[PDB]
Amino acid sequence: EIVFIAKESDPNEGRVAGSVESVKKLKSLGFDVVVEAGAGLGSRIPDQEYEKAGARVGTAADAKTADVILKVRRPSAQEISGYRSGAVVIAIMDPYGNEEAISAMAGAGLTTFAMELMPRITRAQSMDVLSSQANLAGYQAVIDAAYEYDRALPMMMTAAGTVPAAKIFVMGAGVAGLQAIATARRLGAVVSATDVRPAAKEQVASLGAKFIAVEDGEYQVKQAALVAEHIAKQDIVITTALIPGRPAPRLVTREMLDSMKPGSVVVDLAVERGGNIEGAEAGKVTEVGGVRIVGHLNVAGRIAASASLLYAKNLVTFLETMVALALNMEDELVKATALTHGGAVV
Amino acid sequence: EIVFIAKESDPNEGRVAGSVESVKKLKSLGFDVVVEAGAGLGSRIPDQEYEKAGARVGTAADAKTADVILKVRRPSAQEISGYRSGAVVIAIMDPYGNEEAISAMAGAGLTTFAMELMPRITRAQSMDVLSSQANLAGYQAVIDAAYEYDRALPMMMTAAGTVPAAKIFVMGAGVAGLQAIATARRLGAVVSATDVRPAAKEQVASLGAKFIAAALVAEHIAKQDIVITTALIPGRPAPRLVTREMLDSMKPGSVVVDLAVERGGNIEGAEAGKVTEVGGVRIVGHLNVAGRIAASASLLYAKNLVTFLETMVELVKATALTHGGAVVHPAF
Repeated sequence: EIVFIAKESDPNEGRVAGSVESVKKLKSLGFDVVVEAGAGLGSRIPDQEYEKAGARVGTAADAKTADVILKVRRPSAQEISGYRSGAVVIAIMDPYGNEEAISAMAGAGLTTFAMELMPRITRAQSMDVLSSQANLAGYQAVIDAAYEYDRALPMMMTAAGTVPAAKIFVMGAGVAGLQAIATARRLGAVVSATDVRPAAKEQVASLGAKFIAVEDGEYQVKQAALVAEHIAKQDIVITTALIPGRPAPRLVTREMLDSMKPGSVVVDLAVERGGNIEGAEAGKVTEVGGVRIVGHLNVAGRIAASASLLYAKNLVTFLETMVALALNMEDELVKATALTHGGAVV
Repeated sequence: EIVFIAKESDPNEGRVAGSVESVKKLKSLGFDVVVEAGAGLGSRIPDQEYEKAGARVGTAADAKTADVILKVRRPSAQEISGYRSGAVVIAIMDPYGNEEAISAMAGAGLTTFAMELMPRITRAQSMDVLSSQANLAGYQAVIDAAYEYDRALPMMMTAAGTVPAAKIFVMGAGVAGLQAIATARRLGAVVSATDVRPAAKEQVASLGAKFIAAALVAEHIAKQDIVITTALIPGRPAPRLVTREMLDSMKPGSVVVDLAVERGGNIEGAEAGKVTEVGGVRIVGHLNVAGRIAASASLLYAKNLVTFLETMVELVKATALTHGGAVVHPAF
């Protein structure tokens, strides 16, 4: 059985479905492992490192002989033509409003699994793509901020005086938010955070950060006011509330932005879903009132090497649950992520 | 007496010689201050914040009313033609290789001082521009290295396994290098450094980084993800510390940062003002590095300048460049 690892075609996609270890992992499972020419490039795995990992190098043509396509993003309209009927395609399918494409893939007689649909119970954490990528985006968000910021993050004492620690504020205390807070905290920032779940307070606090909340519809109104107040005083803001499937909540308005001093910087990790931040533009850094608005696409892909490292691990751990290959549509993981099969949308 | 704070005219200069605090100090030392409209822009100081500090906003045509021009970069021929004979001009003059400009300034009858010429004496720490800028540059270096690198710098542990800590080697353990080390350490990298001064091994160990002490070097680099070079000697070419060959041996995707690129660079293949990619190795050669955190850089520089100006109300001998219509600095 042959696993094809595809080169991603999206100009914004530097990640890849296979790693060196992941590929060794695939070999152990008994697979013949093909890698499309140049697939690990954007992710800094040259094809010789794959060959050393057990895989042979191939091209788009071999994809039509694969029993499994491993991939990052949903096959585009011009790629699924290149797979065989009955082929298994595993990727971040982003199915949500993409039923035409889903139908397409059914039409091509493909069996597809959407990794975002992975059950997020603690027993399956090793296959959770949303988390693994979000963990990296949170880190990247602090790097990107510190980059767009015209001041240093740490406080610094020098002969010529002392430059103050930046005040960094993170909204949303999930995977991404935690990591952002931690990355901020090590760079020495004064770090505060907020989350709609008061259970997040415990975790935020344990990172040495300050949970921002009115302590007691009613609350919501007076919360909004504490935040608008806290925000004006901040140097950097990082929103992490990307809800999958859903529109991104507006957490920050032009009006709250407008309260911040010039030179402050904000990162919108939810820009591809509408944005947490009102003035955010997909794949752009815009400035407004001396405030930088950072809305990069595919943030985890900004450290593609690391992202691919983790993602490839997710893929193969999931795949193993299906192994030779014994495809079982009633299986619990399969039933949860299986998106099309046998020419049908399931 | 009147102090003019110039808007920098150089496309790659977002620093300014006057800050809100520094303008307060200037007024307190007996100086009325005129800021050129837009001067604090790149440094996140709106005209209005300058006024609120006691400065009058003006425009270039106003420079001639000043007895003291405070500045970041050396005056252009055009700019100097707009100052009054007799005015003092303090800036990072970059005299080396620009002695015609120095002469131009003498001819214009200016009294010019080059901040970079400050004696590295304990007494003048609070006015050392090289030191204040280098400290920020050292920090900025690691931020940029993190930006171009395709991996995280800290070892992170995820449900999906753990990403390793990047390995970073800082060459030159001076002001820049030390800060670079500290910042790499913060971000939880595996840090190492080298320097010819064996006294630097102390300081480096103390930041929790391993000190390394030509064959050994090429070998050690081959094992690094990230290398930073900070060996900048002012007025002199920069030492080659890393060759094309030492670089041919680095893992694809490794990134190197050359802080000395403005003098030929420490790293063979460095290109000033560019990030170049060869062999899958990125060579980061930005200019005016400290100016990549302008606001914070101007904060320190502006204070250097006022502090220095105060004394003139030894250092003058070492920094004085032109006066009374002549080039007076012995080194020129």
